[PDB]
Amino acid sequence: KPCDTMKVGGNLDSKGYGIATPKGSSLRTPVNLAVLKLSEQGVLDKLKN
Amino acid sequence: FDKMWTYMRSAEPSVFVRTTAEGVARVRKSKGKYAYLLESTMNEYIEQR
Repeated sequence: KPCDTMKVGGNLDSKGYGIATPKGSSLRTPVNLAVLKLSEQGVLDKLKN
Repeated sequence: FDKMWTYMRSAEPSVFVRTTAEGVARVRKSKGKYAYLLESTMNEYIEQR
């Protein structure tokens, strides 16, 4: 609300949001695998909805 | 054609159809607000129907 705005036209580009870690972080591999697990189990679609 | 693809791939709702018949019906029911890209053979056949 107040529902007074509107998205017009197609997207100007295509890209993605990613979980970011400092270059060389110990968490990089587990968090990359977790995002793929959450993707494959449908969690990311449920959370957007 | 690249400009047309850029538009079609991002158009909402989708401008793509599951079957030729679906595209033909969308043209027939859209009062000229929907044009369908299809093979000349199918186009020529439907033109005689």
